[PDB]
Amino acid sequence: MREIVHVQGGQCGNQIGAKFWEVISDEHGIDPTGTYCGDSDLQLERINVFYNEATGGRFVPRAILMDLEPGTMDSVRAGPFGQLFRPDNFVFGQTGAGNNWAKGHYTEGAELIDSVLDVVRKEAEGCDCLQGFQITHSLGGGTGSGMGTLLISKVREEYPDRIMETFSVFPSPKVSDTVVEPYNATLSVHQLVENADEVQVIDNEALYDICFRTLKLTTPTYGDLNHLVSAAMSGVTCCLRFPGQLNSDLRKLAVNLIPFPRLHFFLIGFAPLTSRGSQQYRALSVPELTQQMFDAKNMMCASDPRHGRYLTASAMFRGRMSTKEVDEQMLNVQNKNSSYFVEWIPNNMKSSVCDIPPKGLKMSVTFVGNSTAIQEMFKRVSDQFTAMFRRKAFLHWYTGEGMDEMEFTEAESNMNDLVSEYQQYQ
Amino acid sequence: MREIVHVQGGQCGNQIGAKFWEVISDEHGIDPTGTYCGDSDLQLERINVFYNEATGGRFVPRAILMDLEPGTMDSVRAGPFGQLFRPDNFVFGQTGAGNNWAKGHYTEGAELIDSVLDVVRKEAEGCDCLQGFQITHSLGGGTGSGMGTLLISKVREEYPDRIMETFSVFPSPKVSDTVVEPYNATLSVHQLVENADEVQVIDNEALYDICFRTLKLTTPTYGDLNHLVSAAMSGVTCCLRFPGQLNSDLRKLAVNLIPFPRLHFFLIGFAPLTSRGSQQYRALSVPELTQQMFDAKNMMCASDPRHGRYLTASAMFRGRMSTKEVDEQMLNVQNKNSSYFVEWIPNNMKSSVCDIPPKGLKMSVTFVGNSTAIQEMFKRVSDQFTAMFRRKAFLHWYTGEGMDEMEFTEAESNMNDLVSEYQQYQ
Amino acid sequence: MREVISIHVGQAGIQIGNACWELFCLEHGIQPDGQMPDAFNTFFSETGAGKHVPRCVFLDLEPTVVDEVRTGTYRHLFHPEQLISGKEDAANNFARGHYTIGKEIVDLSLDRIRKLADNCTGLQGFLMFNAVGGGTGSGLGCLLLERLSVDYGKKSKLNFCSWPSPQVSTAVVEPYNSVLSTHSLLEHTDVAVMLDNEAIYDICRRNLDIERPTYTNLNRLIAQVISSLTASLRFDGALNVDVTEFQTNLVPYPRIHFMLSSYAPIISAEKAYHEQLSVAEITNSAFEPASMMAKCDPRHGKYMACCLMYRGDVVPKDVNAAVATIKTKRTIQFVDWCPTGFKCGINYQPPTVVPGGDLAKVMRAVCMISNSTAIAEVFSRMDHKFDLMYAKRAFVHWYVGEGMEEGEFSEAREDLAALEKDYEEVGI
Repeated sequence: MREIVHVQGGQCGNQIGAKFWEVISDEHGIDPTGTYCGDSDLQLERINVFYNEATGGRFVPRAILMDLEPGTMDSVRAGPFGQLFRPDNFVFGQTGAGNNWAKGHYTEGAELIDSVLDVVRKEAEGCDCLQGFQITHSLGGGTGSGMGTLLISKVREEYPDRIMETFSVFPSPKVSDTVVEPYNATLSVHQLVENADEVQVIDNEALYDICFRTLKLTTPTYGDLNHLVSAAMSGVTCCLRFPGQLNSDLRKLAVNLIPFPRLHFFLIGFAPLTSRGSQQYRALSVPELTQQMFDAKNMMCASDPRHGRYLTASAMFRGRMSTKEVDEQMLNVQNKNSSYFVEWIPNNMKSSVCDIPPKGLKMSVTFVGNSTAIQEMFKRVSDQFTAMFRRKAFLHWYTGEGMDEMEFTEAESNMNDLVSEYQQYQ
Repeated sequence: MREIVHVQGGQCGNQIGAKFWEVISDEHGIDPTGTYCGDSDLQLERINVFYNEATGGRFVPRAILMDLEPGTMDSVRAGPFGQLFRPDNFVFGQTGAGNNWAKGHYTEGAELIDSVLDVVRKEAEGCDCLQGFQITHSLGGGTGSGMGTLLISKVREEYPDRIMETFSVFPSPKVSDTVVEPYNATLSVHQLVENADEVQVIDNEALYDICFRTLKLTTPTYGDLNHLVSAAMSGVTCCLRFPGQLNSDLRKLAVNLIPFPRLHFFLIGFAPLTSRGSQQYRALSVPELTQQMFDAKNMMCASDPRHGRYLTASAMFRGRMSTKEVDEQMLNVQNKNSSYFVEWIPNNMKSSVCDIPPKGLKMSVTFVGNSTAIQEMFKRVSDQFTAMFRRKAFLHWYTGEGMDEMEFTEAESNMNDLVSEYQQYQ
Repeated sequence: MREVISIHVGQAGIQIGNACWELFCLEHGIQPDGQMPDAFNTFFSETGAGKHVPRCVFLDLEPTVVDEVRTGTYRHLFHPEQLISGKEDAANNFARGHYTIGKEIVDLSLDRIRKLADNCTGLQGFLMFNAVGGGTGSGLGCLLLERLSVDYGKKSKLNFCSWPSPQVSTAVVEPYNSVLSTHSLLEHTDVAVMLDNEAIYDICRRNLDIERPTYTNLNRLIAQVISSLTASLRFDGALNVDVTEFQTNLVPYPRIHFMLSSYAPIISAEKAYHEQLSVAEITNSAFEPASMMAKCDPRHGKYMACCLMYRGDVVPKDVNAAVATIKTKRTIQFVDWCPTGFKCGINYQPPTVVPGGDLAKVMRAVCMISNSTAIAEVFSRMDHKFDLMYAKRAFVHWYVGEGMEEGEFSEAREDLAALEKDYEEVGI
């Protein structure tokens, strides 16, 4: 049937992807020892989308784990749900790209891409017929942003017509670590706009807002932050795995929410999100869900969507629920917030209802939006890039690994036009 | 019935042949003491192809063990399955050809060939009509390459119309023992291109590659390498010893692989070959057999087959398997990888199905293919030969011992003609 | 059956042979009496009730060093007429070893060799141990090898010359004896292996950390090389190598048979504590240019043919992995006309350690014997010494009055000049 190959790069990608193999595992009822528990058909009917039979009855993930240091790979296997992965799907690096995009893409990644592309082809061609690939990485780092974006370029050359759905976590708006942020971001984006089908952006500053103001957690760990992003990452592909009244895939979302091929950067949100105390107190309804969904404080992107217009937007609902209140509230929000939607696409909203909610809720929604308010990220990274490039700061490691100055000018130009083409339709 | 007379020459040939008789005795159910156990008709009905009754009910191999140095024959006798061979079939030498093809062929080979040829005629004339002869030897040594190729010349003069299959190991490409390899190899090939019906090439370095990357065996000894070659040796001759849906003996393979008499050099492959860890993960089916058999990674010759075209190839399947997937997968491999097969031959592939798999497996296949990518090996030996011959290096050990200068020039001319005949078809 | 005959000529030959036969006795577990409480047939014969006598001859012109063997611990191990001693020393004179006093003992020596070699056919070859710096080792060494070439024609003849050092000499007339010997062992030997004393001095200083070694420490190390050479004759192995195998595999031209040897590891008992003796690193230390056993740095030559003897817990895949790294290492240089330049041989039996010695028990070892063009300098260096001394005829009257003619100096010099030009022509 349909299978998604999940491909993980970098320390950030592997800690985010460890929680995908936690949240998908318990939603499909897979024991970390491999076996199944939970005695229901509906989890087991459509399991080949993420798992493979191993003729022992155990299920091994279709996951490709790639990093340039073994340190985060030690963390993955030691933890819970760490025995699940096949060890041959692990591929190691020994040296480590020290937050250098150049040695992630050109120098150190060159000897490792031959190995990791071999493992992806064993998984890809090994099935009947593949649907698509999904990637988790960073843009700020070296081994996520360098080797992960090289893999996207290499796999697109082999499989041009399959979809690509990628989580890249962006540089932070206010305060950011890893002083070469704009060199890693801008260099990655100009190859990511030409080789990725859908990219939905996550910000660490956005997740700090969510966990403070909505979740009301006093001490949010990256264990908790990655769990929240993994919840939304289940939600976008949930409707492939469980039946529903109105079905949707990633290709359903792909044809619908990207109007022109250049602009395919998305916002993610999740609802419901209430603290531990207020599980018993909140009335779980579709009208309250849509109010939480159209809020900047629910968004996992550190932008204000009210400063621009939602070009196209989509809501993947989950749970045994009435479709009128799904449909009429989506009409209600389009009539009320006239100025927050674009005019020349009438009825911008996509709804899809999948019948099986995530574990522990009774109804949930996962929200994607193609907004033109994403200009705040691209302008903020570009002027940080332009400031640091004018007097040639930190260039000599990237020139030292075999780039030129001309590729930097192209990288700025390719992303500066992306800023203008959002502004054209605002 | 039909019989194979086995001739085992050199130290390499004796310990490859010692483990050959281990695997054939195991599959026919012969105790190392010579008795039978297993109480099944299919093992025992065709046993005269490799064994002889000894009027005490024990079975003795039709093997002639031949060496110039008494070391390695003592090792074969002392080991397991060493009491199986007839003591008269051992023909010792005293002096030893010190990696000199001259003393293997002309001077010290001559005084022992009368002794070994008596024993071969005793075995050959003993039956109703024999089918052919199979020789295991080495071409980088003295007593395998010199005296073994002399025996080929003498037996082709006596029995001209019988088949003659050779399992010969060649010099390894990259790092290689016995510094006069190209002298021994080139002088042995021109004596083997005119007098052998089918020659199947093995490299040690290809076997090391198999045991590292497929078998995942950490410390492969020569016991393990010989076990792999013995598996392929049994797979060529399955149809003689066991029934099947589509039988194929050695002459069936000869008429169906070699279009012109000069080109008879074959690549050998075996499938399945999986590690202990990955044994329990795999679906052991006919589509999986055909994918593993068409790898450069699986072939037991150090010649990359994708650099040439398969002129003609054959696959001897074993087990209870369905014959349309035997047919359709062989069609599938011709159609999809269409560039690797030659155009002026329609339907290049030969299939045979035997019903008895090797012990402990459910289905297996042996691949014998006539590829023009074996040009790469003959060029590597020829340029190494021309490197040394121009400077007259190491020549006085050969020229002083009873050959002439003109035989070297003939050897290079005959092997350069073999290179030219391959080149005209690619 | 298949056996090899050892000849020890001179004081150096005898003392090296004392260490060599101590190692052979201990590895086969025969006691100094000669009887153990048939693979080892290549070095010991059979005398009746379980008892074994070595296949060797000891030759010396002084009685001193052979009578000291006769009164030692190994009185009854050796046959009494395998230890031949004359009456007066050759006294550092090449001419004395051939023409004066040498002829009286060679006839008795050939009688012993003939009786010891005609027990079987399939005699594998001869090993000679001698010093070219001396009188009897150099002079009588040539006379025996001329006699052996006439009788036993096609048999392989390996020579182990304890070559004079560049710096340390222990003789002043040794440039004369060395040039005269090299002329006359060129047409009599099949394979000559060069051992230098100060090379083993420096090895034992850095590797064994023995600051003040003696000849008895040197001879143990020489004995380990010979044991590793002939291990394949004695023990069963994955890939065996013969004595006759070396001449087909190592010597590309008839005149070029002068080599350079190495052994690794040489590690002390304290030094073994901290170290994994991997197949990769014992082969790296073998090619490590400071760790030669001949004092000729092989950076100023090109390797021509190389033979590696692995011994012990050695898997064949790690041999292939280790030798591939050596070939790709670009500071090791090979000659253009020899693209494949290796013979590997692997044996099962680990090296045996002598109790109270200085080596440690090791699981695996390598003995490497190579032909290189770096031997050109060791012949040029004596040639510089020889011209500097012969130019005004120092020490000549000892030689010419002793029975040879003036002119054999000139003939030997031009032969060495021919050999130097031969090494230069092969490198280009």
